[PDB]
Amino acid sequence: KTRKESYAIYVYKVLKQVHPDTGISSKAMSIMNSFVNDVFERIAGEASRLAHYNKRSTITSREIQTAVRLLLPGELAKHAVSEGTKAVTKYTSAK
Amino acid sequence: TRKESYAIYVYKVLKQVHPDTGISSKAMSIMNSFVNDVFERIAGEASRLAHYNKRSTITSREIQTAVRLLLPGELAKHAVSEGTKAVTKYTSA
Amino acid sequence: HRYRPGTVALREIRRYQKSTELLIRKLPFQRLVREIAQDFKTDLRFQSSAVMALQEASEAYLVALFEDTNLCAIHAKRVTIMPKDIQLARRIRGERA
Amino acid sequence: PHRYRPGTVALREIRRYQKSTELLIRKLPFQRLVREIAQDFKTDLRFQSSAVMALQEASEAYLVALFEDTNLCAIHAKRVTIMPKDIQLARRIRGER
Amino acid sequence: IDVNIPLTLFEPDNYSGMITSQEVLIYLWDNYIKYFPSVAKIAFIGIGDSYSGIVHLLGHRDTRAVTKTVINFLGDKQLKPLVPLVDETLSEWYFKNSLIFS
Amino acid sequence: NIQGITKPAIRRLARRGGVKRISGLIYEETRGVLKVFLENVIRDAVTYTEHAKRKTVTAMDVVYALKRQGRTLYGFGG
Amino acid sequence: KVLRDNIQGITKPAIRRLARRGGVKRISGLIYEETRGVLKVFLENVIRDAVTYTEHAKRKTVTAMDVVYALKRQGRTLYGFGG
Amino acid sequence: TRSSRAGLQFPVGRVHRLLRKGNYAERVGAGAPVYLAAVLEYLTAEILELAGNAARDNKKTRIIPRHLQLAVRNDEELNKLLGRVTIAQGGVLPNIQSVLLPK
Amino acid sequence: AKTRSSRAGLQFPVGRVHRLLRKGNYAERVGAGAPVYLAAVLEYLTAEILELAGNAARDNKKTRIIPRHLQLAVRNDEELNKLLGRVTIAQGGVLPNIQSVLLPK
DNA sequence: ATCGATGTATATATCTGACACGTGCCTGGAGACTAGGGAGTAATCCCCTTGGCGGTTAAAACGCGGGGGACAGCGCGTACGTGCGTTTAAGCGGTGCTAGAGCTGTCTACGACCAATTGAGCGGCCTCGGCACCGGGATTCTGAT
DNA sequence: ATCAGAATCCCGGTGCCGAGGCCGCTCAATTGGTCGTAGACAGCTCTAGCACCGCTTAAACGCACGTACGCGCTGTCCCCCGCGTTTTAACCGCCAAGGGGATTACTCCCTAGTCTCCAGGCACGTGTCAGATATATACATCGAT
Repeated sequence: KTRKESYAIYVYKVLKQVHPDTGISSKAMSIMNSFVNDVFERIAGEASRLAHYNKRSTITSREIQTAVRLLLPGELAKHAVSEGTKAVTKYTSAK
Repeated sequence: TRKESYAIYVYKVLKQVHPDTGISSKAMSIMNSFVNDVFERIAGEASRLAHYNKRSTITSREIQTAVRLLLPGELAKHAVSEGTKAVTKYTSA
Repeated sequence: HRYRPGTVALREIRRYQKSTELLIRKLPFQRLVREIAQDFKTDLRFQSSAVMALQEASEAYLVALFEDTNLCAIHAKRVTIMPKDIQLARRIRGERA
Repeated sequence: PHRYRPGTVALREIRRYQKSTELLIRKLPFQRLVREIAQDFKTDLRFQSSAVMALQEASEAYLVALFEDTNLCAIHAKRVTIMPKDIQLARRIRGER
Repeated sequence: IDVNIPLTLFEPDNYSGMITSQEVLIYLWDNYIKYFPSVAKIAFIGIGDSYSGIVHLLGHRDTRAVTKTVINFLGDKQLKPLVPLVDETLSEWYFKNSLIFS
Repeated sequence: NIQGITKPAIRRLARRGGVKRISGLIYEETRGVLKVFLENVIRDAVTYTEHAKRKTVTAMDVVYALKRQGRTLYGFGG
Repeated sequence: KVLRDNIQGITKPAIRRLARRGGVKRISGLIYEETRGVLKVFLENVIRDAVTYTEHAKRKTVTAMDVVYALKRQGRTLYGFGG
Repeated sequence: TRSSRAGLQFPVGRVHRLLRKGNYAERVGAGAPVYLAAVLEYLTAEILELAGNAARDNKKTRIIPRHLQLAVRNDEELNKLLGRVTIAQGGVLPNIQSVLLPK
Repeated sequence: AKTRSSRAGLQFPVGRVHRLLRKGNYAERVGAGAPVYLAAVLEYLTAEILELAGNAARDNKKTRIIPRHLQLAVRNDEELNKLLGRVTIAQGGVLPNIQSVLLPK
């Protein structure tokens, strides 16, 4: 018995954001869970390498900013700089 | 300061093969980059293995397996053989 | 009436790239995979979705190779193919030397 | 007036350039060039000369790699001569956009 | 081949007899038997003492490229287990084809 | 088996693959390269399973064998 | 302040010599610009990453290490430069 | 929480535990799960928006992964981006050339 | 003899390797003989490379090795040209790979 | 057939800086000891896997005919190698300056770490409707003339 | 243009099965709170990037000639398309059987933690030989008549 975690409800409600009344199969959801894990692994691996490159022990939102403008082509990357620095000020809003 | 390289142990295995041979510093850079490369591929591959197997430390079984997964035939063969030779030679006595 | 070459060829390109569907008789290919799977290991139960993943790998990789083979034929000013198109195609994949 | 048949002493120099290891891009053009490209993102940074030599080695490596692929495309194209369609075919085989 | 072992005196476990059994076992396999090319189907038969030298032929040397199954009439002597050193697969092979009687 | 895959299935994959008229040594060369493909995949998947101390090769292993050379299938055992 | 006509410094005979190391017998006249254009599409895909390293590093000098780290992520890893 | 206070959809506790577990550096500045969650949430909004547009093209109301591969081949940043990754049940698209069409 | 490597007859420092395994965020804890086995594979492949590097400098009559020899030593061995095809050596140099159809006749 | 020029290889001597070594000083490596958690093992479950049966049922096989696709032959058309004289700017090196790299030193913010309570996230549950099934009639080409 | 003949589409009924939803469980998040050190942050030095200049020359450019490689045309022969006829084994539903991993509770050795000790290993200094460079000589091949 395993109550095994995935990215179901979050990608579910992001689909409820961008397309407010639609459906999806479980197979395509498994593709999407795979896709979230893949991008999680590549940004996290570049964060690992850049943290070892900068001779230091920690990784902040700054490091994710420079990691994504190394990763994506710079239009999508700089749109993610907008969503990320949005999230910087909106998580330093509260605790 | 210190500078942790591997140039003298490369000189050791170099002289084990031949006393007749001069490395360059750029060939040492190629060789050290090869060390750091193969270091981190195998080291991340063992970390991948321990992530798949959900443990804390690493047995040399994992190094054996990852050498068989990465390296082709004679390479993985002789490397598994030299590795279990070293497992015997240290871990025995 | 007897059609020229190309008619049901173009019509079946339009038919098979419409459908979302599998194309291969399954158990001949499973006979192929267990004929490989005997070779180095024994007492081998298996799981079915691994065979489905090997199905997706084989069908996607080979419709991709027919696409490369098609574009080497497009380069070759021809419509009927050669195996040497596949040989050049997987050299410039870099999958083959 | 003695005059060679075409391309053969060129192949003698193909044996010359495939007996060697060197760079051929000269240093001040590539220096001015990479200062023009790094100019286009955020201006006036100081560099390493080893950075310039690293980008120059990667440049000539990927060049002579794709020159040998374009030569194999002209061989499969039943030709002695190359075209830009060999290059364009090589980009859509390699998946370049 | 027969090898007698002279015992150790006034002692619970015949220990230096085990020491010279590792000297005998490692010397025979690392001096002449790999240089016997025409060899297959070796069995080791230990009577009483000094099983740990043949345990030391198993867990410290690949003698099982030629030998097949070890025999021990232990009886009253102390247990000499195979330590898992390169793996516990050779100890599992030990656990499948060996004999010890106590 | 080795010839359980037939010529018309290869032509159906050619017609989804955009190929319009087809040669004949193609079919046997295709069966050989497909069997090379499957042998390298099941080589390293069986190597993962012998590390796993299991007697069932999972689709996890097959995705990891794709993950050797950057050919990752989404959806079936990441 | 931008620089100009540096890709004109890549002349037609230099690309011709590198294609002679590339084994090529006969050399078409239709070629030489697109190569250079692909070369532009080469370095546009490089340093779009690379300065994002040293902007993070708060350095006003650019290393070869950033070049090496970029060619790791571009998959064009070369030795002879270390680290 | 740490997540609704941040205003995202992607949970900072989960991601923080997995970055703790995932061995990258020693310590963690806590904007990094938040900024990582922001980029991950924006790119899955990209994929689901183009996938819903490709599902609008074919009107299977549950998205078959045909639509996902259509959403790959529409967006050339995504087609240029995910160029090594396969999709099951994704299908293909027609491409018939001047040498291939009847003259 | 301070070293753990002479206990196994190696040449590469398992204290240093065990240090960078402990201080590298690869795994959480690092075992004893898995770095020994890793240093053994490292020591074998550097002996195997410098074998053929000495061969390629040997037929090219060189001692202080230029990496032309190294490019021959990787690229000729199709276990290792397979395994290390991803990386070009700086000042590598290319092979004579000349097809017959462009050769004269 | 003999002749030439271009490239490759070789023979020489010569000088340099990189390598290769030697020198000396320390920090990280070694040792010794502990404690804790990692890991390893066995006992029951039940789930998952293999296996096999018989009936239709389309797909595979096999065959046939000629056109168009392959291939070869010829002739045309043209651009690129080859050779020489002219021009442009990279390379060389030599001097000087400071920005920023790098090194240092303290303080405190920021993250770790612990404990106590709570809902975020999943399994298990059922039902329903999106979609597969289809039978008929509207059109939309292909090839022949 | 003019034809059938295929191939393609759209509709009403049935029918079914995977999403999707809610139920409830639980364990990791959250919160509350403290502690210490990495790292923030400022100071200092000392590297190396930039610049400039003038002597050299390697590379780039241009022309004249023509040759031999691309390609367009024709013409055929056999390999695919279409279509007719014969055989397999894929699939569904049914039961039967057993392998092994999950889960559970248990213990112990090993690796980490800590401390203290000391030479391995480092930078620094130094001297030298493989290698590059420059000059003389013979050998191969391509090509023109």
